[PDB]
Amino acid sequence: GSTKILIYAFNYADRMLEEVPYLRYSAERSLCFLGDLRDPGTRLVVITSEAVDPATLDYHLRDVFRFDEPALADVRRRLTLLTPASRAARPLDSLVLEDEALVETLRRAVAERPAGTIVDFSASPATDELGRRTGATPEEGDHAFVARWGSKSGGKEICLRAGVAVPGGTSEVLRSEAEVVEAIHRLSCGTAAARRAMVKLDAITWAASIGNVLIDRDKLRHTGDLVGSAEVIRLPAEEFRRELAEQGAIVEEFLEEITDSPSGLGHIERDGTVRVVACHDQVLSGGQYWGCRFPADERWRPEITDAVRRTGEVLSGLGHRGAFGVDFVVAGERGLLAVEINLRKVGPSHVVRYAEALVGARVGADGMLRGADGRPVYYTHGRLLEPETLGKLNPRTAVERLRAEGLLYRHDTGEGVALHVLGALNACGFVELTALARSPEAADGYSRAAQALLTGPY
Ligand SMILES: Nc1ncnc2[nH]cnc12
Repeated sequence: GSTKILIYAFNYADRMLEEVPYLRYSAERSLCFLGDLRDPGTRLVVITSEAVDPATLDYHLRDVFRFDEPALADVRRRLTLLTPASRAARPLDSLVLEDEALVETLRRAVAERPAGTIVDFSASPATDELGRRTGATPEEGDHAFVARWGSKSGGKEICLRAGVAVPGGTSEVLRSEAEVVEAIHRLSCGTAAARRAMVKLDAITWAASIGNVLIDRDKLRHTGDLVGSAEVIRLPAEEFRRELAEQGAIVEEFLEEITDSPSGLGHIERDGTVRVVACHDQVLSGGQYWGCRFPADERWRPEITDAVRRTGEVLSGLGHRGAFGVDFVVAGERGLLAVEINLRKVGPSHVVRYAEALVGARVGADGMLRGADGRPVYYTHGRLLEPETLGKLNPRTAVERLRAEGLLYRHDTGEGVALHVLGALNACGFVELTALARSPEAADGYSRAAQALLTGPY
């Protein structure tokens, strides 16, 4: 007997939730986990800031996970969908916590079963609290540890230990502007049209590209002040300063010529067993990761895998259980350098789950997914937001459109298109789409077709 409780709240996004609006519908991502209901024992609870739409659920059941009609009723019986009483735009976990009754219910559910697991994006105070107060152990909670080691500096240190190539820099916090300046002027330079330095605020709260601040050294050498020579600062200066004071930053060289930005995804079992889950080729694309592709490029896939494994081992030693992410850059002829470490699930993870479900099989060998017949599988995954055109659709409508023009993934052919986060369609005009084909080009084409279908009238 298992009980699993799904709260895929984006907690590390304190600002973005109040900006990018389709975020409230983020939790829907968790619907990739329904595969678990294949075990007669597993019981799932889904929590979203906004109610999952019956249509979406139906799609997932039939056209995604391909449940046989006999068992389907049973599967449905072992699934519950719940919404916090708060409809304020805040991290989902927090909202859940605030609803005492909901928490109580969750606890009761957990008790009812042998085993409790909480399924989350990043480990957070709120998630930890929930775990404590419900008797479910977060699958990816461990807040203090995360704080310690998912930080920029910590990540860098881990990378170094692993023997994974990092960009030239220290792994040392810089609690003052002077320190930062010193760090900047003590670097690797290297021939660069516009030689640059980058200061990355150490906290994990600042994940991705809000913390990272970039200064061209020329400007500095003339004017002593950090925020006088900032070529890219996305923080209110004052706030940045405060962060520096209180949490600080770490100093890394800005690699100029970037061709690809691959990603590596790792899982530690509780017995330390590290698994290379997958490798993709993310495309920062303004950092909003408007998507990604699988598998990674043939050249650096194998290389990446080994690196990931090493990192995983290191993390296990350190004592991290759950899931880790390594973000990379490819720097002209200089090669491949690990830039980020993430102590949390990452975008690709959820996509990968869905992909696996579609295929019917797990990632495969040590790398590269393959269908029943053994033939390789390639997917393209994109976030698309078009208030204008998509805001006209509802989940059901979209699904039927996909079915009509034979765009929807069919299991008999082994190629097509599956959507995610369908609830955002009507409300924010947002959707994820993933496209699977026999060749990557084919997959891309399919994706394009889908886009065309959905972002036009009819
Ligand atoms: N050193 C670096 N140069 C350029 N972009 C980066 N993103 C993260 N680290 C970077």
